[PDB]
Amino acid sequence: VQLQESGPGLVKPSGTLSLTCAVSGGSISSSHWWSWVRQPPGKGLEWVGEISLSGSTHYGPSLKSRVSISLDKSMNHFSLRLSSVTAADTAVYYCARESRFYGAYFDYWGQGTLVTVSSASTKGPSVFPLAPSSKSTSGGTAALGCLVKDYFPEPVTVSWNSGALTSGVHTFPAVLQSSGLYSLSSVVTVPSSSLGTQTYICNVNHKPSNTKVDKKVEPKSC
Amino acid sequence: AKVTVDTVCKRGFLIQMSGHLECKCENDLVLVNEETCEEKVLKCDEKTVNKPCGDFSKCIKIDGNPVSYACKCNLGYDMVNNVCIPNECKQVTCGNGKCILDTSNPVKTGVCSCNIGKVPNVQDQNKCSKDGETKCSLKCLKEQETCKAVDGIYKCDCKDGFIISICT
Amino acid sequence: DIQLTQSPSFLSASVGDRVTITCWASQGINSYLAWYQQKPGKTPKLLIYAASTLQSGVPSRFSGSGSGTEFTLTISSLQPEDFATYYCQQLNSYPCSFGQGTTLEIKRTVAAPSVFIFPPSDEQLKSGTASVVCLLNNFYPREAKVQWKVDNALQSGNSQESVTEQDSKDSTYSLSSTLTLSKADYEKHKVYACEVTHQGLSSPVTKSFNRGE
Repeated sequence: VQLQESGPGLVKPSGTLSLTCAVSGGSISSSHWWSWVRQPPGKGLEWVGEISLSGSTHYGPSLKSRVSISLDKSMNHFSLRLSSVTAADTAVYYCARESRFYGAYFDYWGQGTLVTVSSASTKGPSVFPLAPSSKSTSGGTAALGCLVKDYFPEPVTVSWNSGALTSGVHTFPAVLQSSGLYSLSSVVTVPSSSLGTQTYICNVNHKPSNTKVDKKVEPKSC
Repeated sequence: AKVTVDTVCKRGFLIQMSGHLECKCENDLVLVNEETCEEKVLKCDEKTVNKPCGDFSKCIKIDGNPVSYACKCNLGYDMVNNVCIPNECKQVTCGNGKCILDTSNPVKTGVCSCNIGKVPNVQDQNKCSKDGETKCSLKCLKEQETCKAVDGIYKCDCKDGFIISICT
Repeated sequence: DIQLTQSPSFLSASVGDRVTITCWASQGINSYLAWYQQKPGKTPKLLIYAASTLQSGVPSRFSGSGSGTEFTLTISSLQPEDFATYYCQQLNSYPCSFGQGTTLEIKRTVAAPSVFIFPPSDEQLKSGTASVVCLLNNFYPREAKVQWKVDNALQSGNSQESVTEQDSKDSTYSLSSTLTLSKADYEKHKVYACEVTHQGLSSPVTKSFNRGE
């Protein structure tokens, strides 16, 4: 059984947040209760609400009359709707299956999707190479990377060689620049002997702008 | 409500497991509630709507064109392995035991109740795999019956020196 | 409603150590307390329900205890991959609530960072901005001082840092410090230096380059 959230990652202030949780590899009727949980950036887990297969809903009192949850048994999904959103609603939203066996808890969760509340426009990133050189070599190991600069909103997904290269990769958390745009770097350490044989491409993917950029990092001999 | 040692099972009898008591129906009767058994209808039609078609299930009219009639579990239950069990017990496996309700909290939750000789095992997802003794609480007030362990459950049965309607 | 409070908020222990997290409930919830493990920015994972019942697929080094308003989560032998934020959760009565979370850092021996520096790409300079990236790789502890010097002049307000989460294998950190200048300001100077102070370094280390080489 797989849980997968989806929906717009950018909502203007006072707009309506709308997300849908698709259940696959199993029926949504495997459990009678399903919930939404959110996590604002750097804060803890917050229970947003819950729905049963019979349509009974319970919500977090903090959200008042702004929150609603629906379920579609035929479509094997259930949804979340939050109105009159502010920056305080910027959070990663998880969906969870509820189990009520010796308590009431969440045994299966989704990937989690981020929704940023902001009036800023969507902007795809610029990708610049962090070329390896003598100034990025220690031992037999060389460090190379990609600078992902000036994008909004979060997140971007960075892979190397279309996911074929994972060991040694460090994708740093994005920093919010003074311009209001995010920026991060993804670095990878590889054997410096392979810099002539193996090509290294970072695949930068920004789903809010539907932009995917592939930057080949050329090795410097200086 | 909750079945106790003083519950009068109408057309049934009391049984005890590790964590609860419940009424067991006679013959081929089915439970209409926790302490009442009735005959089971074999075909759901307009003449058998609201009559029992199984444990905690009755015939109901289903909307649509054309309308239909089917054996549907009562409110709070769903069909799992051809039996109506509480919603809280849906994905629950207890092993040599049954999944029952804990109703002592505002949020009802499912727990395991085990055959005599076992108790829930915290080292095994609370399944009925841990050895543990259960004292029988049944009042077998018939002058010729006592509490006996029959097929893993406690039940008032004929004493060690009698057999079968009075135990003689 | 029922509020959950965890103690401590942050915890640092070594591989093989026994750690105990405490969760307090504002009112009794019997044994119906759950525990979750969450790696940074990752899906929470159910560890324990019913205060002490271990969920299937969870290593036996995790255990729980408690009933009423006081509960404990215990990891008997800390492993490097056990670093995370741990949350308790109850739904004995609406609304559902969580603790504020306990973050568990893996403590290890001091490891000095490997310092690399990256000049701005020629492709970025064409856009009028220059980003100089200094990289601190695989070190412990997290505390580190990274200063930018431009012709040995200390910079201020034009750099941002980013630190990775702890590595699940060697429990080290990696840090990137990015100095941002305009193309004109960048081409106004020669030596761009990254200075790194850390407990694993007997003296501050400097990684630098000459602009244009």
